[PDB]
Amino acid sequence: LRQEAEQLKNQIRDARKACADATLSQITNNIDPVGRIQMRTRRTLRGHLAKIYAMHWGTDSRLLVSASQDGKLIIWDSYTTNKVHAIPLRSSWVMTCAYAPSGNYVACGGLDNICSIYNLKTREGNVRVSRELAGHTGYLSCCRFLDDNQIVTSSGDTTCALWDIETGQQTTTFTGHTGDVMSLSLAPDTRLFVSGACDASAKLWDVREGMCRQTFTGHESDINAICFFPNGNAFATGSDDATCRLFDLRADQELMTYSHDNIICGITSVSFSKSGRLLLAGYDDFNCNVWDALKADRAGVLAGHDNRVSCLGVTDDGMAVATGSWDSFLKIWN
Amino acid sequence: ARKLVEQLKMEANIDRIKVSKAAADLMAYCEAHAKEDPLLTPVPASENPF
Amino acid sequence: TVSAEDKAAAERSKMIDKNLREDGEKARRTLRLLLLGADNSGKSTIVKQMSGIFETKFQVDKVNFHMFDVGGQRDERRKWIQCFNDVTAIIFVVDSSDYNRLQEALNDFKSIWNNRWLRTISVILFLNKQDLLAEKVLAGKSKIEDYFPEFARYTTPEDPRVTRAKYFIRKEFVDISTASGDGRHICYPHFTCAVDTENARRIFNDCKDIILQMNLREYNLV
Amino acid sequence: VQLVESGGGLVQPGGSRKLSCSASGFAFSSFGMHVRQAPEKGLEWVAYISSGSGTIYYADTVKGRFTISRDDPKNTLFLQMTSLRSEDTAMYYCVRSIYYYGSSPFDFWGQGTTLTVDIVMTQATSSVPVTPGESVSISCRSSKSLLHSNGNTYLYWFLQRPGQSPQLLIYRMSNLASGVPDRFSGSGSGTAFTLTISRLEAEDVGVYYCMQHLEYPLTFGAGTKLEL
Amino acid sequence: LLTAVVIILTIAGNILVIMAVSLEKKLQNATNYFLMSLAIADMLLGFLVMPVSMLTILYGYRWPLPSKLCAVWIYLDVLFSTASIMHLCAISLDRYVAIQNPIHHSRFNSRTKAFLKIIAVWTISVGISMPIPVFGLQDDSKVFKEGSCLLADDNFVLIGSFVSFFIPLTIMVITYFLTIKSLQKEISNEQKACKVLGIVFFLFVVMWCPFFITNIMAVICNEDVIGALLNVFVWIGYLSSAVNPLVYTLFNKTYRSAFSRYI
Ligand SMILES: COc1cc(CCN)cc(OC)c1OC
Repeated sequence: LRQEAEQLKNQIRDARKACADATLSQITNNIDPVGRIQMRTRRTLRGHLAKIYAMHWGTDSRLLVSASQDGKLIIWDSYTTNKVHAIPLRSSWVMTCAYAPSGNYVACGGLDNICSIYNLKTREGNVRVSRELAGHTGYLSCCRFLDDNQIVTSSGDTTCALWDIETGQQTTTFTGHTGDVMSLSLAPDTRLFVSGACDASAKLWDVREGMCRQTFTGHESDINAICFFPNGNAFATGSDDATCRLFDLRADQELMTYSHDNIICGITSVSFSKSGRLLLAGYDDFNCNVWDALKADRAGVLAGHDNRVSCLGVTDDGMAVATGSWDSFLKIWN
Repeated sequence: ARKLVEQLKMEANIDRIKVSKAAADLMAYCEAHAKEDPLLTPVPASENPF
Repeated sequence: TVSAEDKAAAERSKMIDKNLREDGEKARRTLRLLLLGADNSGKSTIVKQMSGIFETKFQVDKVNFHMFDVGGQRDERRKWIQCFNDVTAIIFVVDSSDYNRLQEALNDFKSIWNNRWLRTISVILFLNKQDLLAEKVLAGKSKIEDYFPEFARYTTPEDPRVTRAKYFIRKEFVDISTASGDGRHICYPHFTCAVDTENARRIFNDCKDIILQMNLREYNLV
Repeated sequence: VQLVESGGGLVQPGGSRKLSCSASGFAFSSFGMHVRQAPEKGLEWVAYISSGSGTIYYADTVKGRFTISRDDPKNTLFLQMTSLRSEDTAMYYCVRSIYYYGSSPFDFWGQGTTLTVDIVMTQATSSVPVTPGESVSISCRSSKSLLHSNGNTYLYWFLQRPGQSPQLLIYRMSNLASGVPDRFSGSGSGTAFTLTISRLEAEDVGVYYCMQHLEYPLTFGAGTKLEL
Repeated sequence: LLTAVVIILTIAGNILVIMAVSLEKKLQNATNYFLMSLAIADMLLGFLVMPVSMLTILYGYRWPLPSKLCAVWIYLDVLFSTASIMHLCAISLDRYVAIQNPIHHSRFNSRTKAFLKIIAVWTISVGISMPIPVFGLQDDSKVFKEGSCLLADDNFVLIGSFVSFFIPLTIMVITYFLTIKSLQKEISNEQKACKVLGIVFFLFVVMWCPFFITNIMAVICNEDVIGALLNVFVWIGYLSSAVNPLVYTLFNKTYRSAFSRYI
């Protein structure tokens, strides 16, 4: 069986090699440069005692949720800086948070291996745990709402699952990874999603079928961060190699790599602008670099954090960028 | 072991498009939605909620 | 230029801030500890006072200690160890009786000690089951020289043979700790029996010294 | 959730009476608490006590006479009333209101207890003839524009059915309060607002009050009565 | 002249300390904020007071400046000198508390404690220096003497030299002895800390002690000799404001690196 695997793997390598007639940079060589981009901190959100691990924007583009080591989940009003809610968490170790597309619910995850869904809008006027989802044998690295009922999670079990929150049991499990799944991103159409793992491979997943469509391998080390291009035909990865790579679903291969000899720190986060021309990456070097997605030329730097940047998010309308960090402050950039 | 072979065969057969065509589609999307993007071209201060 | 509803929202935000500050001030008082031992080390048996993560609380001299034990993960710990870089100290428990496991224990200690995130954190090393170690050394059926040739030619700086063996085993870990030489973090070695009346007291003294060194560095005395 | 008012009955002029509303089933500390209806007049807002009692407001009619206080652990709100006059006779309502981005204040009202002893909001028609199954429209106006710079227009619509407390229908002129059928809609412009009911049915008959929350004191309209 | 060097060194040291605290991300904590406040006091002294004293030296001790301005000058002298002295006393007390029981010191080592300490020392110095403006402006004979301008209030001199340098001296002696007896109970770090503490204490005593003791002997008791001794020792004591910014910082490696970078 192993010998048969090599032939099919060799067939795949020839298939993607044959398609690479032109390079992305060759195609977009005659495109006007975006030039230097400058953004300044419009708002600095204070109130988190300890380091911030994760954040997520609401679809209304004004509210965001953040999770921190101090054991609190806080919903902010970005425009006015006010705190809408502050949720006490049973476990102080929280690796991820999510905000529902409707905004009625938020979710949580961490080393306790349980995903806790919170009901923001309720009679009696307090946030309460609607459901605690159990069934993962490892820490939850990420969680994202498809809708109010359904939520996908990724774990250190090397498995991802689709949960029905009303029933509280998994409806599908995704088992392709050979390492802890660090990140996931949902396609805009929601019919499919990607996952990144310490295996250093990214696999396209079909939510309805429960199978892996494609697998992408270009990273030497773990893939910390994953994001889908706004069109949905491509996605961008972040790893500990201090390089980001753009992959294309249809071509099934790499288009462009965003690497600079100056920087050696790993990429903690990646995000895309609304147009997709800009790729924003968060590093352990206490700063975020803005890349021209087409030309892979650095267009700017966002440096205001005294510690590493845990999370990075771009608003749905694309007006603002929010970056959390281990110094316990979130900054809105514009 | 046997499962790895089965998945690899399924991944092998997939409709693949030219990298040039994929790059052209990506560029086209970026050009089409460049105007809508606020981060690329700085918005007037009146329009900015922040 | 703020509506009444916006003023009420701001007052609610300020009340939330006050409650968060109170909770943080309450949380600061406890000293947080991390317990790491691969297996057969008696890491649960170290402290007599008391699925993803196990938490233990013991109090000594009116000081609250939090000890976390993460046992639901694989042998590799690179990802979840990032969270525990704010801890006061890391408690490493190793069974000195089993000589075959000692090389793996030394490799684990080196990996923890040289981890980038845990560079600031000091370690408290409990060499455990010293009574079983002494019994094996007196019996002599198991030879330390076979596993580590250095013991066959060693001199000390409880029987003398047992003392030499225990000093040798301690010296390996102390040398791995000394190899860094940074001084920001120090390894405090101790020898613990299977049942010991006081280990929270030892942890308390080591945490007192750990905090004292940080105080000296902050006050620019060093 | 429940708010049960206590105290009332005959009081001589110049006497003092304490009215208390006891809260059960909701987090009393988080909510700010507030309203009286005269025997033959629309609603009038008496006093407000914020969460934590940090902020207090009174109507100019009752300022210097009434005092509003909350004892959070027992979940009770008090109104200490002094120098009662003939005008003070009314039915007093205990109302809860929570203020954050997207909250629906004035959502729940108490039953109320009878006692026997500035933006001008105007409703055009005191009574409007209606028929079952026929769409109707209700109009209210503001002396001053209720649209704030931040973009929210602070207009609220309440419904008081016969023998029942007012119920919130629409908050901030467009949002529909939870538990309300979709038929109700709020279309509004600055200084002029309206409520539209489509497929009107029985049990939706009552006085429709328009309120402004732009600034204190809170003013209620006279209200428009619907009868089949 | 030798007095022009001291003003240059004072302002240079306090600029270097201020930029080292403000433009470094790692040094920003409570102790360096208290040290910044001390440097601010020493700068205010070495900017507003010492060049005026140099002009007095050059002018033959007749006062070129307005007479009313001398009373406020003495006010600023006493204000900033007391501020520096109780800043050093509070530094010594904080060092003793942080060294004796380091576990209990970290339980209440926030910035609120440092702000309260800064407020306390400045309020104490203001209250000590309070009567000079009020009584000196009303009567010019209380601050002037035969053209030269000095504190002619004998009882005020005794009280403000006993409450400003004979309470702090015994407090610093007691805390230094107890800190030495605490670190010796236990190691090159502790020996280096002991050497630094001894150097700081003996430098403070050597710099400041002769001025106050000769000031007391001037009033409690040959007038020209005592006047000349006070004249030299009041300039010796001004050199301490150019030494504390250096000694309290240069034992750190980060401060040395910042000072080498900025120069
Ligand atoms: C309060 O201590 C004093 C401090 C100085 C500092 C002089 N550079 C001068 C004084 O007398 C004018 C003092 O009072 C006796």
